[PDB]
Amino acid sequence: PQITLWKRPLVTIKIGGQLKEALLDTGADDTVIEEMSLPGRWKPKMIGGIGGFMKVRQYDQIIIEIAGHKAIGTVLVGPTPVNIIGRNLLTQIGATLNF
Amino acid sequence: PQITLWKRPLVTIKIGGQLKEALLDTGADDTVIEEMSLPGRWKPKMIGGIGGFMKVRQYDQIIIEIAGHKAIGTVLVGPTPVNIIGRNLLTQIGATLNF
Ligand SMILES: CC(C)CN(C[C@@H](O)[C@H](Cc1ccccc1)NC(=O)O[C@H]1CO[C@H]2OCC[C@H]21)S(=O)(=O)c1ccc(N)cc1
Ligand SMILES: [Cl-]
Ligand SMILES: [Cl-]
Ligand SMILES: [Cl-]
Repeated sequence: PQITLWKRPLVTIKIGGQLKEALLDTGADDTVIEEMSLPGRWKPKMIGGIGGFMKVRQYDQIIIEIAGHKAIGTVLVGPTPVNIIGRNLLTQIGATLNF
Repeated sequence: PQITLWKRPLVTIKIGGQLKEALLDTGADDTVIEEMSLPGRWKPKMIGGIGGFMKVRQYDQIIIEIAGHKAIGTVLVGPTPVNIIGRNLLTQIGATLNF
């Protein structure tokens, strides 16, 4: 698809068996999802942005379906106000910015 | 161009006669640049990011070149960790997300 940017670029994702809405975010290095359980090991991380930093849990090798396209990678989980699909998974679905 | 996302999508911008680096950020509603002098009056604005809220100065109808494309629109100025080009100006340069 081609997604214009008049509105926030939100898509449906499936993660951990759950359907969620998420923002396709070229400014995010990594994917950050609201608090939820994920299987396996995790380690703490701090991510910084507008407003300062947020503490998250980093889960590796998590499969996400993003608008119907499967991808695997690191997912950070924390009290983000918006689910964000970052570059680490955008690359995997072949996403590009075009102008 | 067609910009892939294996690295940060950084571009050169020109604002107030100065060249700066900025991140093309589809997850940003607004364009936010580090402290600098701009002409005219400004208005208050609060934006919310990953670490919480941030006060900024809102300047309207500012001339800015983004990767060689001319835009004229709102620029928020504040203590952001990186200059970010948000959807308000990405739409002006005709940018879309594609996969
Ligand atoms: C600021 C960027 C360098 C990094 N951010 C991604 C960015 O797209 C956020 C993504 C975002 C979006 C909504 C809420 C929190 C974070 N947008 C953002 O802060 O935009 C602000 C300016 O326009 C406004 O519109 C959205 C809030 C305002 S971030 O959310 O802090 C972040 C940083 C690191 C990772 N791995 C993941 C996300
Ligand atoms: Cl990854
Ligand atoms: Cl590629
Ligand atoms: Cl604008």
